[PDB]
Amino acid sequence: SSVQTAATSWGTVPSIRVYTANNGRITERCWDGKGWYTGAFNEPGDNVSVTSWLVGSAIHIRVYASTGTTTTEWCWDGNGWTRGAYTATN
Amino acid sequence: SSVQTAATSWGTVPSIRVYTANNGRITERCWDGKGWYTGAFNEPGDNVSVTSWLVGSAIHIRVYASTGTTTTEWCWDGNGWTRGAYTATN
Amino acid sequence: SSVQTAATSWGTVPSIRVYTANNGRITERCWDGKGWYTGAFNEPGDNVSVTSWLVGSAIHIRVYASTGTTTTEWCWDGNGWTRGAYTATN
Ligand SMILES: CO[C@@H]1O[C@@H](C)[C@@H](O)[C@@H](O)[C@@H]1O
Ligand SMILES: CO[C@@H]1O[C@@H](C)[C@@H](O)[C@@H](O)[C@@H]1O
Ligand SMILES: CO[C@@H]1O[C@@H](C)[C@@H](O)[C@@H](O)[C@@H]1O
Ligand SMILES: CO[C@@H]1O[C@@H](C)[C@@H](O)[C@@H](O)[C@@H]1O
Ligand SMILES: CO[C@@H]1O[C@@H](C)[C@@H](O)[C@@H](O)[C@@H]1O
Ligand SMILES: CO[C@@H]1O[C@@H](C)[C@@H](O)[C@@H](O)[C@@H]1O
Repeated sequence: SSVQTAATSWGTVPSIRVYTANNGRITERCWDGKGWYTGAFNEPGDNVSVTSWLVGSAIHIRVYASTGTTTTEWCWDGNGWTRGAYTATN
Repeated sequence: SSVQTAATSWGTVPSIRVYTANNGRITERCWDGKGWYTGAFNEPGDNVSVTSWLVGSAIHIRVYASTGTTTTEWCWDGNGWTRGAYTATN
Repeated sequence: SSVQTAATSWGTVPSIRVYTANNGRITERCWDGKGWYTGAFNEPGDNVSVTSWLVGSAIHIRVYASTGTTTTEWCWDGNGWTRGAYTATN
């Protein structure tokens, strides 16, 4: 019985983000080339996946957090985390 | 407890695909910048992972669906989901 | 019971790596345009995630292997797999 992780990265430094689901909550550890630190992402979830893409130099991250049959999308677009439009019928 | 997801994205629109393993089957939700919709992917599996790459504007997706110790690779190369050559001796 | 996988890919051949957690071990299957073959990676873990990035033509891979509350990072930077600096307090 283990924590569950999801990871994404970008650029050539690189930056890395690792999300960990643990006892119903998801937190984030970050690397920007100069040591690991705790990130701002903090949301409910028993399961996590992540994807990200660059528009020029700007990173955009989408985290999919699931509890039961409900998946919530969280969005990073250079400012804060916001709730995304994702829905599903589970 | 919960469904298990995998996500991939491409381009700068972006396009996003989210695969959800729910009670033994994997389904797909799709974003191409204009609203979420249900994709054609539907395959059995308790666990899912995904990767994708672009060739110019053409997306290629590989979904790894697992039940027990058998992982089946499903391929999108523009022309419907086809069974891939992946094997593993788990 | 059912194994858990994580997948990454790079280039446009492409190269693909699929990591499978089974019976407390994470193993690796590899594709680079010929056949699937078993990779060198083999480490303890009940859960796995992965990310990778190119610097020029050189691939760098990070595998996050979790057992219980402990996530260990394994790093490929062209010459072998080495333990990474990642830490967390789960
Ligand atoms: C500067 O903010 C850091 O990087 C962003 C890309 C996000 O991962 C955020 O949660 C983190 O704290
Ligand atoms: C612009 O809309 C935001 O970004 C898209 C890429 C999707 O993640 C969508 O659900 C989200 O609300
Ligand atoms: C175009 O429609 C959507 O995009 C393809 C790339 C696949 O994800 C397919 O299953 C889905 O229906
Ligand atoms: C051409 O072969 C197809 O694409 C490769 C990139 C692999 O995913 C392989 O297993 C699949 O059958
Ligand atoms: C050349 O070595 C192969 O490719 C590397 C990028 C790693 O995936 C390694 O485990 C594998 O055996
Ligand atoms: C040089 O540092 C290595 O690469 C970084 C991108 C991180 O994965 C770090 O934990 C690892 O030790």
